[PDB]
Order: sequence, then structure tokens, then C-alpha cells
Amino acid sequence: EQKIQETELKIRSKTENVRRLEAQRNAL
Amino acid sequence: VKRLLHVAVSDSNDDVRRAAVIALGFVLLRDYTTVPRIVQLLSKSHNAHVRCGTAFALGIACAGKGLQSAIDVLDPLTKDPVDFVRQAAMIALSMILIQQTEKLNPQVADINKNFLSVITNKHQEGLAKFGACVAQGIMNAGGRNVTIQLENADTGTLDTKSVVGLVMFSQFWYWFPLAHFLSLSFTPT
Amino acid sequence: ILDKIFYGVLDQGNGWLYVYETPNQDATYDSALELVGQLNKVVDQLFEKAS
Amino acid sequence: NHKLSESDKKSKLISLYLLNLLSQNNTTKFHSELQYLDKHIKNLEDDSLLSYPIKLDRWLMEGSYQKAWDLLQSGSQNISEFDSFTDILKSAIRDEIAKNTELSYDFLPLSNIKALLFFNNEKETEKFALERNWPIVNSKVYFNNQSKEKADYEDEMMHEEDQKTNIIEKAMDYAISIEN
Amino acid sequence: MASTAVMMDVDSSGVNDLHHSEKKYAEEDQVQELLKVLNEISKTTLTLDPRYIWRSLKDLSSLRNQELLNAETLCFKTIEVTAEINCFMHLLVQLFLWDSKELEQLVEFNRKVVIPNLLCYYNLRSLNLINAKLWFYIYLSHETLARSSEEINSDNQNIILRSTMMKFLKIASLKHDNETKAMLINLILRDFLNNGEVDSASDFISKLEYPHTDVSSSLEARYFFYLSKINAIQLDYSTANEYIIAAIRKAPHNSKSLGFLQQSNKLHCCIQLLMGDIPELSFFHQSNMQKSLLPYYHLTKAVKLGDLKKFTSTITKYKQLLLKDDTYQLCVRLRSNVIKTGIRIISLTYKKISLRDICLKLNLDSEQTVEYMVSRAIRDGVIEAKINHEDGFIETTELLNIYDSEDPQQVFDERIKFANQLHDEYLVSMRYPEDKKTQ
Amino acid sequence: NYEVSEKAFLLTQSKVSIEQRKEAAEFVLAKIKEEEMAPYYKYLCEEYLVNNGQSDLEHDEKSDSLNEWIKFDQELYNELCKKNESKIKELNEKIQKLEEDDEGELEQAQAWINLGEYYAQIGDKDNAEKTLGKSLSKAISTGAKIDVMLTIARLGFFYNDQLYVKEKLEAVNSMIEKGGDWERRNRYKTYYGIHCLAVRNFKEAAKLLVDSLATFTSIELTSYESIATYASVTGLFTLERTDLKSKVIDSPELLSLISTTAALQSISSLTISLYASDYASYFPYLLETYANVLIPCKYLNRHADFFVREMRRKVYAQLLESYKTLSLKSMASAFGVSVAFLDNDLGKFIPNKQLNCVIDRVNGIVETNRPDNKNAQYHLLVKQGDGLLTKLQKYGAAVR
Amino acid sequence: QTNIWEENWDDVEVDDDFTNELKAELDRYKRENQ
Amino acid sequence: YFKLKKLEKEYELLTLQEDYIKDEQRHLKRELKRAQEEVKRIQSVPLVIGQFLEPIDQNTGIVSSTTGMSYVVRILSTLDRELLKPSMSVALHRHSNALVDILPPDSDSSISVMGENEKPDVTYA
Repeated sequence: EQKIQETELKIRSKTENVRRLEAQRNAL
Repeated sequence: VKRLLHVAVSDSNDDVRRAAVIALGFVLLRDYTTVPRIVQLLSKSHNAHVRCGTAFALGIACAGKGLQSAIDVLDPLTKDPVDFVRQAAMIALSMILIQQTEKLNPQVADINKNFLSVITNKHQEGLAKFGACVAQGIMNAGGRNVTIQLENADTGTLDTKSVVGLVMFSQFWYWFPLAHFLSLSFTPT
Repeated sequence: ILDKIFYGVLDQGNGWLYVYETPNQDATYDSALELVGQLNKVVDQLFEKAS
Repeated sequence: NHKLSESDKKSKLISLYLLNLLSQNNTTKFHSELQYLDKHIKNLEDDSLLSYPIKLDRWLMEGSYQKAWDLLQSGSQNISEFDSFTDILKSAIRDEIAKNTELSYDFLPLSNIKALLFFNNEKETEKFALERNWPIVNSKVYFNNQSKEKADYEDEMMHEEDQKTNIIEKAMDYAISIEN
Repeated sequence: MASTAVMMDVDSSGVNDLHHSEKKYAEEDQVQELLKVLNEISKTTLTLDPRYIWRSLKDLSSLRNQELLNAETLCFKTIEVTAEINCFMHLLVQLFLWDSKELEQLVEFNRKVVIPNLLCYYNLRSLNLINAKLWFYIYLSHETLARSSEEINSDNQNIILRSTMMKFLKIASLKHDNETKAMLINLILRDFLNNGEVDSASDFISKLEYPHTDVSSSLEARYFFYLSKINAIQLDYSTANEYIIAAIRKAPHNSKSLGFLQQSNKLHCCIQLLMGDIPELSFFHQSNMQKSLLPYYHLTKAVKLGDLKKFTSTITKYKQLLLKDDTYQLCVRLRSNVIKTGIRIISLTYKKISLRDICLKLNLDSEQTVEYMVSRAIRDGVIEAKINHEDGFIETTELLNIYDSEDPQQVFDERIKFANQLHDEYLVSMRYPEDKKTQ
Repeated sequence: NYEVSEKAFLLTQSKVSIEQRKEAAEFVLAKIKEEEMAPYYKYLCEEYLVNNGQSDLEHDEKSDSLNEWIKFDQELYNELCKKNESKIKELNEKIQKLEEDDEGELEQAQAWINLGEYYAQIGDKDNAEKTLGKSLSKAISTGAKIDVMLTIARLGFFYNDQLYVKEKLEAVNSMIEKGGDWERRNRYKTYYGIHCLAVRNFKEAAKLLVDSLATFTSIELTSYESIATYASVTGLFTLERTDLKSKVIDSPELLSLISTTAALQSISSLTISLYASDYASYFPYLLETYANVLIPCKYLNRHADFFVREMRRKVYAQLLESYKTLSLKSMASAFGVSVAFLDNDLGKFIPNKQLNCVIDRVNGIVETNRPDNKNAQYHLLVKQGDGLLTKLQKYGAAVR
Repeated sequence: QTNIWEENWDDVEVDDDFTNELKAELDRYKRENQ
Repeated sequence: YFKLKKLEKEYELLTLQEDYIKDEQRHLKRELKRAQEEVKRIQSVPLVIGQFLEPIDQNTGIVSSTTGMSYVVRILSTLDRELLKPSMSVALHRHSNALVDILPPDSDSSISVMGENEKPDVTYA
């Protein structure tokens, strides 16, 4: 239910260090 | 993909990477979506071949599709110093850009011009001019009224044949007598 | 010894000059604490400078 | 709000029960129950029975039991119902002192310890010390090892020489590695 | 005027309208910001007679007027939904004693706000738009009771409330169902600090910290604040202080530093006492007593010596003030501790001193309780010495080493472990411009 | 101002001798006749008031006051008010003529300075400042800014005041870094070595105070023995064996004033006597120094015991460093003093911890401690980063 | 307490110097007794 | 429950999409660090001497050669500005022919040198 729902928020939250490493790949 | 990535990513030989990078846009076909965001990583590289390999797989997935976004990613790469690089980017984009032109997509003119620019440019290569003239005629193929389709949402279904010409043409400056394969995905409007 | 002109120490209960000798160590944390002092300051300043 | 009823030995009870808790040797909860208590000093001081454990604790907590150990022997609640833990406590008292003696004394006259234990027979003591497993010669409790040193666990960390360090290396190398 | 009053709230609702279409960070932080600027307009004369008319109209708006209670008459389903809720937020704001005195009226209103059409669907939708403080901040006041016969029964509305907060603790599903929460605990904590024995705090511990980020460091510190006071009679000192040390460190409070941080500081001051450390109140001279430290100083002043009478005298003097802060429980202990402290100092500095010369300090104090008293002291370590009464020699140890041991390198390790603090944090924040610049 | 403020201080300190009282206001009682000192001599007669300062014709006349010289008359004021007004009226139109003629730039400021300096004589902490401001308003010279220094120095040090002046002292010296070329740095460091000498200087300007001399002194703000005395003692009580036995070992400076003032006899005198590594000799020399030095002088008193026990302690370092093994008995007993009481405050140095002293009561024996690898070097390391780490926590405490 | 003193440690204590001098007499006087 | 099944499901792609990257990085990390190497080894000893004349800009400038050659070349990307030194005896590749590094000041040319007694042997008196 809402079980299914905020499961996103994980992925939602995940989104990010990613984009740092994105900056990092750049930064590299 | 992930394998293919690191494999491409890690590997010594570029064209491996490049091709492997290219090969991505197939297993990645069905979603062109993040492919730009994806190749955005490899849009940047120390290596052209990377940035070469990029253009196709991206230019592949959106060939019958949109994303000036995806396109515009490649326009600097259309300026990536090596004509050979942009030569793809020329083609790669034009693979996307048939039927899409004209204020629907204005930039096509530039693109077409850039071809012509290059095509006029004597110091742009027959890497560049080649791809350009091709990419031009690409947009112009079959009297320009024909399209390029794979996993055709019309059917919803793949066409192996749609694939082949690319893959065929993939190695070309390797083996020049190839591209005629590209006629496969040519599709009527 | 009181002037550290020599290295040794006095035994009272014993009544002796007890052993001792010259060195201590190398200036390091010495060298270090400088920075350890240095940094935050400009930085806290910078840390402020952002705020 | 309970003024609704109230009663008296309610004090004695908890008094006993704190003294219980006290004997139960659970310190915070003991004191946090004082904390839990609604009216503390208002209640507390007004109850000698409540006034034992606190004053005791004073004695108790840091470890001089002198009057305390006497106090409860004199304790009117010990005199009333409380002797249940009184004896319990006595031991519970001295085990500390035992460690304290342990700490304080490598060696102690089997007298002094007993004198400390308030014991009459030292064989009383002797049991404990040997229950304690204390080195003992004639007339004297000893501690040749005042402590438990070694004994299995608490290892692989906190005294791993390079290992930790290497782990720490490995760690710092992961501070170098996870550095991505 | 009321217009401008309304106009501000228009902007609020306009920023609520931001959140209405998926946009809190603006709204909440704006609402946060709004909460402060809320003090400006305040009141509710025509703000509401113009509000209940500006928005739309709903049964609850009517039942809200029972809180309003006035006369205006005059003449004059979507936008009027969470705004109304967001105004029910301001309803609570209208309750601060801002625009109110007895919220025990509002108590039920709060419920009748809280419970109906609210405390319902809001899990991720409302983002801590609940203020359970401002919920309870109401009840906080009334807990001046005394009067209530607590509450109702004993005191169940609070028990209810606890259970209601419990009813949120369920609702804390960690769907993001967090922020406001441990105020609930904090409530319950201070409820323990009102009556209960915290230790179920350990269960409250067992759950969580206010996870995590967007909670106000204030609360997050206020979290620690009580959480300190856990370790208070939990008799952990560092961690307690560490809380304080993690509370006052970066909790952001100037206005609330005033009465409220003193409290923190008070216990904080109480901490080093627990350790007998007596920092120099030479600062705690400042922003202190006045109304907070100086008994602590007197304590320190005593605890500097730890002279039981002179010690007690402070207590004797300040017990009520202690009692006022219920720091009284403390110090009852550090009494002899400092006595034992002195015992340790300018004294153990021989490999002994005798029985009787160290007993002299007790010949100053007591005798052969010394045995206990010294064992009392030795018991804790906190000193290092030995004796033999058979020797009658109270044999006072070195405490002498070098960094041959891993002891420094422990601290290095300690430093090492921290090597990731700012280092790993740099990556913790590397994102934000770098990632948002992509946007 | 100088003697004023000190004979203020002296009698305001009057404890030992009625002369400490007497000698001080003696002059003042004449010096209030010298200068119209009332307006502060007014509060100066409230200064030592409520102790022995309690006998005055204006403020308070009390028997518990041993000083009646803290008395007035309104004549002083009439005289003053006359003097003042006279002074005032003089400069008034004069300065006004300095304004009228647009007369001089500093020459305008000149009679301002005169206007101001009255308040120095007057014991007015007011117009002089404004006057100085309007002097400084007319100041085209850092030499007039020098006069600001003077003024502000005469300002604060007429009360031996504090910060603003020091701050001004900064502010006034901040303007041009010159420092009266070679000099006013003197006045700076001088007054600074007095400013910071409130109550401290301790290490700080003690050197500086020792350093430059005699390159100015002030009269009304100071004498030269003053700095010498002051400079010595703190720098002395603070600085190194080496330094002192480099410097106060002697200076021609010293050699000049040595016992010249007897106003010392002690300071490093009995301290190098201590530095001779005495035990007993110096043990009186302290209080011998003290009541001859500390009680006497403004900060020298006000700081009090900072001095007291450190040199007390200090020698023990020597005494230790001599002995690993020293019998405290051999110390405290064989040094012919209270063992225990000595030992007690000495034991009060256990918690002050500046003892490496490892010391017995019973066997009365002293031992050492040593930095080794710990030092503070590998020792201090802990906190230093911590505070940073805090700030680093603070660093991350920003985020947003 | 005033404004700015030398600050900490803290005020410590007082009545020593003379108390010492008292004994600086006495101690020495005791040493004179010695 | 449902539209998530549509919606929710799609985001593990993102989960993945995230996942890939660090990999690329670590490579790329190594990539620099391996590439980083020779970047140094670009420098090497068998160099030639000249006199730094003047930068045209950062990593550019006119210099001298001990052949008197002066040409647009490169310099240390090592140095920057305050690091860069406006006239120097310099280090040049032969063919790459660019500034490898400054020469800490040369001395002994002609002229005919200078007196050098470093710690003279003579005590006075």
C-alpha cells in the first residue's frame, strides 16, 4: 500500500551522492 | 549494461569502450530517456573515442525520437576537436533528426548548415564533411520523407533489421564499403 | 644542571647526583599545533565569511 | 492527583522497596525512582524509612559504610520488617569493600578485612575471600592479582597493534579508499 | 491593516499555495520564517472575520468561532482546505497566549482541530506542519496545574496525550513521519521530568533521535537536553554533557538562549560537578546567575574545596533553587568526592603518605572509616594508591607513564576516527551546489 | 595627575601606615590647592570613601576614616570654579578668537589642549575629551594625535583607567603607525604596559614595559622609576631566569636606579638573591618586596597574589631540577620554615600541578616529573584539534 | 564583579602573603626558635 | 498500491542509474592517477638552458635559449603567477622545447665571477 509508496523516498533520497560523484567524475 | 559499462569504462582499447559505449544504446534502446544523462558522464571524457562511442548509442536511442536535450549534449561534441568524433555526432544527431526539423526543431538548419559549413569548410575533414554530407543526406534519405524506427511503438515490437544497418555501419572508417546497411530502418511516413 | 649546563639530578635522600642526559624530542606537534592553531581561524573567518 | 486516597506505609513500602531497589543494586533506577517520585524531599526527608537509603546511598555509593552498615543494623525498619535485605545488603555492602580492599590492599590482615567485613569469625571472611578466590596466607588476605586481567573477550580491538592500526590503516586506507 | 495582517497571511497561504502544489522547503521554511514574523500581525480581530470570509467556509471554521467567541455579523472546497489546516496551524498560533490565555478552552479545540480531518491522511503530506509542541505548548501552560485534579483523572488527557503522541508514535511510521516526534518523547521526557522515571527513554532511545536532518537542531539539542538529563540520574556524565556538548554546541538559540539555555547550562554546569571538574565559572560569571549558575558556582566555590558544610551551606542556601531546577539530587555525592579529590591532590604526591598523615586529612575528618573512606576512595579508582594498615602506610601511586603505550595512538585513533568527520562530510555536502547547479 | 592618581591610590590603599594615607593626600591636600582637583578629587574623596576615605567637608566626614585629608571646602570649588571659569573664560574667547580669527589650526587646538589640560589639573573627565576631540578636530598633526595619546593617557591614567583609553591608545596609535617615530610607541607601550598591566601585563607588556626606557615617561602620567619598578617586577616575576639573568641580572638602567629608589631593594634584587637559589633569604624578601612594592603601586597591589606563590613555587622547580630526589623534609624542615604550612600551599601546587614535584608529607621527600615523549607536545595534541573539531563541527554546524 | 580583571583560576583565594609573612616571621622565627 | 506499480517500479532504474557511477569514478579516479603519473615524467633531465624573458600568458611566454632561440613555448603548469618568475635562467625541452622549470639564479658567468669565501678561515686579531 503506502508500503509501496514511500519506498521511492529511499530511491528519492539516494539520488544524490550520485550527483556528487557526478561532480566527482567531473572533479576527476 | 553495468558490466558493459565498466568493461567499456575500464578497458584499455578505446573502440572497445567506444563500441561498448555504443552497444549500450541497444540494451539501452527502450529507454533513450536517461541515456543522455547517462552518456552525460561520457559526454565528458579525457577520450574522444568515449565521446565518440557516446554519440551513436545516444543518437541511436533517440533516432526515431526527440530530446534536443540529448541532441544538444552532442553539439559541443559536434565541435569535439576531432572531426571523426563530431563526424559521428553529425550523423548521430541526424539519425535522430529526420522529419523533426523547422521550428519544430530550428537548430536543424545550423545542423544542416554545420554540415554545409563543414561541407563548405575545406579544413573540416572528410571525416566531418563525410559524416555531414551523409548526415545531411541521412536527413534527406529516401527523399527525406522516410523515417527510422526500431522496437516500433506502432507495433510495440523490435525490428532486428532496423538494428542491423547501424551495427553494420558501426565499423566503417574501419571498412568503408558498409553504410548501405543503414537503409534498414528507413521507414515510410 | 640548574642551568642545564649538565644533565643529572640530585639525590637528597640518597645524597647523590642521579643520572640524567641531554635530549628530549623533535619539535613536531610544535610544528603541528601552529597549523592546528592556524587553520580554523582563517577558516572560522571563512566559515563566518559564508554565513 | 492522587490525594484521592493516600496512605502512610506507602512510604514504608517504597522505603522498603527503594531499600529493596537499593538491595536490588540497580542504582539509577533506584535513584531515578526518587526522581520518578512525585514529591521527593517533601516526602523523602519526612520518612526515615525513605531517609535510610539516601543517607545510606551517601555512605553506600562512594563506599564508606561505617555508620550505614551500623545504621541498618539499628534501622527501625530493619527492626520492623526490613531485615530481608539488611543481611543481603551486608554482603552486598562488603563485596564492594571486598573489591575496595582488593583495590586498597594487595595484602590485608585476615583480621583487618574481617574487621572491615564486620565479621566475627574470619572463616566467615575466609570463605568470601576464597569465594572471591583471594590469595590468602596465614592471618592475611592477599591480592596478588587484584583484578581479572586477560580473560578472553574484549579483543581484536583495543590492543591490536598494527592489526587495528592496519585495520585503521585499512580504515584510513578506506578513508583513502571510500574516499570516492 | 487587518488587510495587511491578512496580506501577510495571504503571502503565507500564497506560500502555502507553493506547498499546495508540492513545494514545502519553501512553505515549511517559509512557514518557519512565517512563524517568527507571525508575532507581528498576531491578534485575530479582522484577520479572521476577514479570514473565515477570505478563504471559503467550513463547519470546522464555525466550530473554530467557538474559540473566537465574538460578534461581527456585518454583511460582505479546495483553496480552503489545507490553508484552513494551515490556518488551524495558525489557530494554534492564535493560541500562544498570543491571542489567548486559557487554552484549556483550546485544549479540546486542539484535539477537535488535531483529531478531526487532521491527524488523518497527512503522513508524508503534512511535513511536521503538526507542531506537537504548539499542540502541547498549550497543555504545557496548563500543566501549571496544580489545579486540574490532574487531569481529568490521572492525568489521562496527558496519558491520552502520551498515548496520543503514542498514537503518533504509530503515525511515526518513518514515512518521513518523524520531525515533530521526540518532542513527544521530549514531552514524555519532561513528563518523566514532571513525574515519570525516564528509563523507558531507553526504549525511546531504542527507537530514534529525531531522525534526522530537517529536525530543528533546537529540538535536536532539546532532544539532547532532556537526553542529557537521562544520563543525569543515569549517571552517565560525559554523554549527558556530550548531549549538552552536542546541544549548546550548534543548537542555534539566542532569544531562546535566555531562560532556556541557562537550563541547559545549569545541568551543563552540573555536569563537570558529576566529574568534579569545576571549569572556571570565571566565564559562568557571565550569562548565568544572575538567575542560574552561582549556586553552581557556590557549589563549585564549595566543590573547589568540596567542604561538606560549606558545600552543604550552598545546598542549605540554594536547595529550593536546586529544587527549582531539581539539580538537588546532584552534589549529594560529589561532597566527599571533592573531599576524596583533595585527598588525591597535593597529597598522594608521595609514594604514600602514612596511614595517619593521610588519616590526618581524615584526622581532619574521621578515623578508620579512613579504611572505608580510603577504600571508599580507592574503590572508585578516581585516585590511585594503596595501603597496608598492617603497614599503616597509605601508599599513593605514581600515575606515571609515557606514550610508549597506544594511549596516544588511541587518541590518534580517536583523531583517526574523526579523520572522516569533516572529510566524509565534505562529500556529505559536496552535492548541494554541485548537484543543484546541474539544475 | 600622576602623583595625584597615585597619592590617590596610595591613601586609597592606606592599610599599613597612616603615612600610606598621610603622605599621599598630604600632597593632594596641597595638590588640590595646586590644581583644582575637586571634580574628581570630589569623587576621589568618594574614591577611598566608605573605608577610611570617609572624612570630607563636602562628601563624608566620618571617624572610621583615618583620612580626613579626603576633606574639601567649597572654596576649593569657588577657587576651582573661579580657576575653572577663569581658565574657561580665558580660553573661551581665546579659542573663540582662535575660532574668530580662524586662528591657527593646531593653534586653535592649542588653547583647546590648554582647555583640555585644565580638566587634567581639574580632574574633569569631560570637556578635555571633547576639547581634545575639537583639538583633534583641529589636529593636522599626528603630533596633535600624539597629544590625543597624552590626553587619553591623561584621561585614563588620571583615574588609572582602562580600556577606552587603551583602545584610544590603540585608536590614537592606530592612525599613523609611526609611534612618535621612535617614541610614542614608548608612551603606547608605556601606557600599554600599564593598560595591559590592568591588572595583567603579566607576560604581555611586562617585556614591553621593561623594554623601552627611559625613552619617555610622562610626569603627570608617570615617573621613570615607575616603569622601571613596574616593568621590572612583572617582567621579573614573569620572564625567564635567562631573560632576567640576561636583563634584570642588571641593566645600566638598573645600575642607575639600583637602590637609588630603594623603591625596590628587592624586586629582582632579592629575586636574584632568590635567583641565587636561596631558600630562606628570599622567603621574607617576598613580602619584603611585596609590601614595599605590590601594596605600594596601583596594579602592583591590585593584582596581588599572582605574584605571591609562583616564585614561591618557582624556586622549587630549581629545587626540584636540582634534585630528582629531594627530601621535602630537607626542603621544608632543613629550610627552617613551617614544613606543613609551607607544604600545604606547596601542596596547593599539586592541584595547580605546576609541580613536577613528587612529594611526601610523611617521609617529607620530593621527586620530579618530566615531559618525555608525552611532553605537552605529544600530549596537548588531543584538545587542540578537538576545539578545531568543534569549530569543524561548527563548520558543519553551518550547512544550512 | 567589576568588569575585566585578570580573570581565571579563579580569584583563587587570599590572605596568604601576610599569613606567609606572619610565618615568614614565624617559620623563620620558628627557625629563629631553631 | 497501484500507480506506483507503474510509477514506483520505474525508480529502481534510477537506483541502478545511480549505482553505475562510482564505478566509472573509481576507474576515472585510477584513470587520473595512472594518467597523472607521466604528466610528471613529462619533465626529465637532459634539458637545455635559456633565460626566461617574459610570459605571453600563463603556460606561455618568450624565453631565451643558450642558442639564443626565443620562441612561444610552454612553461610549468606547475607554477602559476606568483609561482611564475618573470626573468629566469630556465629549463627547456629540446624538441617539446618548452619551459621545464626555472633555474635558481645562475652566478658565475663573465664578468669573471665574484669573490666567494663561504665562512672565511681568518679570525681577526
